[PDB]
Amino acid sequence: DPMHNFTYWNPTKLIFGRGEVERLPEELKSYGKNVLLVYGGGSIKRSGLYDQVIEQLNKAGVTVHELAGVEPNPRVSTVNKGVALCKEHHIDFLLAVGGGSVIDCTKAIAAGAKYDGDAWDIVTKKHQPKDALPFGTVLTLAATGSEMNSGSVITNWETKEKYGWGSPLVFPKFSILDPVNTFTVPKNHTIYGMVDMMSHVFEQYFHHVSNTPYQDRMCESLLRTVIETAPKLINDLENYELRETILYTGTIALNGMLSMGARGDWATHNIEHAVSAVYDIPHAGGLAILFPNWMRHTLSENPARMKQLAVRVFGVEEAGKTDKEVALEGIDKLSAFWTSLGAPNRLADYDINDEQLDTIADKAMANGTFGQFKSLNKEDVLAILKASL
Amino acid sequence: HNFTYWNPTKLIFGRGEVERLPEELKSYGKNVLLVYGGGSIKRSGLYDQVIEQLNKAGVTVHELAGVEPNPRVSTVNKGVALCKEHHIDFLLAVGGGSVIDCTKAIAAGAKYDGDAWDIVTKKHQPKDALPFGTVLTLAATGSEMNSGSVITNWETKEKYGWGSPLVFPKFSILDPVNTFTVPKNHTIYGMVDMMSHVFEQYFHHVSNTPYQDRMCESLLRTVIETAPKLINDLENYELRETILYTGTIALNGMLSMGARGDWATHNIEHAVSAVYDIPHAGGLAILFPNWMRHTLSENPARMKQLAVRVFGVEEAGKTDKEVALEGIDKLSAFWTSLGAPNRLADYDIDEQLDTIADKAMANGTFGQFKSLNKEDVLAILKASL
Ligand code: NI
Ligand code: NI
Repeated sequence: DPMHNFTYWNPTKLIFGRGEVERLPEELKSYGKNVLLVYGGGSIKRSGLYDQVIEQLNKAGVTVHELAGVEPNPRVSTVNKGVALCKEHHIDFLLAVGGGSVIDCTKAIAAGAKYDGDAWDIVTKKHQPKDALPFGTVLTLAATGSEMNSGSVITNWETKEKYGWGSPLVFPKFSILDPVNTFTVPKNHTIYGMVDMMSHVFEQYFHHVSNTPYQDRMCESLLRTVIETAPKLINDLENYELRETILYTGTIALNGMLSMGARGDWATHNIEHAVSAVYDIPHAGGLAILFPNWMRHTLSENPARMKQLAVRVFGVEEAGKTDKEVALEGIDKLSAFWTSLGAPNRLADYDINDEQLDTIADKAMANGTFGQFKSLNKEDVLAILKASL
Repeated sequence: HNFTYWNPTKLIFGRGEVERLPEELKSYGKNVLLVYGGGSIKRSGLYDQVIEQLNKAGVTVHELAGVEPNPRVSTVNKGVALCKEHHIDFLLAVGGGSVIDCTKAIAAGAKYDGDAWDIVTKKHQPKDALPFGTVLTLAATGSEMNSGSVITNWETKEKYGWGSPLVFPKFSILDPVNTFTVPKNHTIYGMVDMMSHVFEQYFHHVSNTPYQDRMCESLLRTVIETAPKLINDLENYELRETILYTGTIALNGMLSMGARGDWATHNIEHAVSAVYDIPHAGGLAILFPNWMRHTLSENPARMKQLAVRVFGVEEAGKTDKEVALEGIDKLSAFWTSLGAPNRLADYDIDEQLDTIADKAMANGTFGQFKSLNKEDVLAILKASL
């Protein structure tokens, strides 16, 4: 079957290399002088990046106001605070300095700053953005690829909901990616980032078989590179080369260069979002737990996709085995690989038992059946949740 | 390595997507210059489809026909004049890489009060350009999604590449059906070209590029799997689709992030085609294996990795140089198996090797994997006789 008709468009300027925070003045010159600096819980102050950014913004002659304390799984209360700061200070441009939570929050602020309503209306697709403030990023954690896409995931902590939204208007104008700026990412979140970029590859790879041989190999190649790099990096967290490789693969994993011509599945991500909506756990910690059990649950729909991963990525020999046997062996080896890094493999790792599984499944089903490789209903989610206990 | 990646082109891919022209043209002006080549788009029926879409879009169409393979700068200057004559707002390139590259030179030339050859020779750096889009009819160059252009001066016998951030296509429409009528020889050439572009980006000394290496090796493997089937089934949608898709990725910059390509074989090829006007990738098939052999000693590990990962060479009991040389033979055998030439004699080409070497050396020493001088290119040309 022909690949799906597609449109690829990604206008983000990706700036990569050591010391490239010094590109900020040149990149800021064409935009207005009122800048909102958005950042998280303080790791950029301890790494020294905060003072470097402040120095560059001073050099750029801009008036700086700040939104500090964006939380992991950024909250819409934080977004609305940022929108208010944009209104209060008549902000022209936003600079996101942090991880995916900071970038995702900044996208929601940029769109929320052109909308006279609750920013949660944008997250829930009640209002489709027609304008947005421009923004850029300095990335401090390799994981989500948000530095080079137009998507954003926001939590409503009052309603215990976590949803992804997107807009062609909230691509970053530029993103500055220096491996040195990820050196202080702790081991646990270094592991999470690698789980996340691998999971993004899986999401884009699990589609019905069609004429995507080069896309398949780009996906398999990214997985092999991360698998080769991850054990070395976790034991050598200040290694420039190892951080560089993972920073690079994190961007390609979700900038759209892998998803041309094929609809991703994204069901495991939606289930994970429901778990993090209730318990606030790290996104990719939930992915490491859930993805292998989604793969087991959906295998009968077509074992051929997982079989190809099992053979090309996970070293399974297929001689004398059915496709289902090969695929199941591969899923075990994926789960073993993540566990060998120290990633969690059961919900009990986050002190999550079965008390709220019905609530979590309901939240996953809030928009009806979902998934493109297999359509999932409440019984399916529930089965995947129970297997992940 | 430090790098900057930026590519704002909207890539529109799929069957029947020429019908996207009205929506994509809506935000631009109504004076469109349609640029195309020697008439193959009329023989395919594509010309009439485009005219129908431009009529649907309500635009005033003027035409520049007859852009030649290895587009000549005289055609560019005529195109600039047509832009001034008819107050053109937007250019639509409908053809191959020659047509798109010519259209890029017209788009920039239309904002410069002088000969566009100044732009090709980098005497004038474009400060503005007209916007343009493309409908691609041949899978080869990747010009549909980059900011580069290669223009020939047929009076001086020169062929040079130039570029500008201002001449990315606004959009490019890629329908595999529009490559169905590409004849066997140019189908072969396109696949040789895209593989060569991968080789150019792969032969560098930048240390830490493991994923780029695999993206390159993956593209080569995909083309190798597809090419023998396609040359015997030229109207197969699936096979044309794969080659159209890999052709764009091979030179849209998605493979060269963090690594400066070598590009020496291309510069030597450009000198050959400047004198003899042969197909770009016909020269590449002849030259590239001998460039690979000539530069092997600089670092046998690069070609060795290609030999093992792409060309199925078993390394047990062999030196890196032995593995690499086996890989080069298999690359050359593969291209020959498609019908690509393997010697300069295939194009009735040693009387003009000194001239070709001079033109290749016109900008001094070149090459990133190995720095080449006149003696080097002369040796590669002779090995290619
Ligand atoms: Ni994710
Ligand atoms: Ni080429």
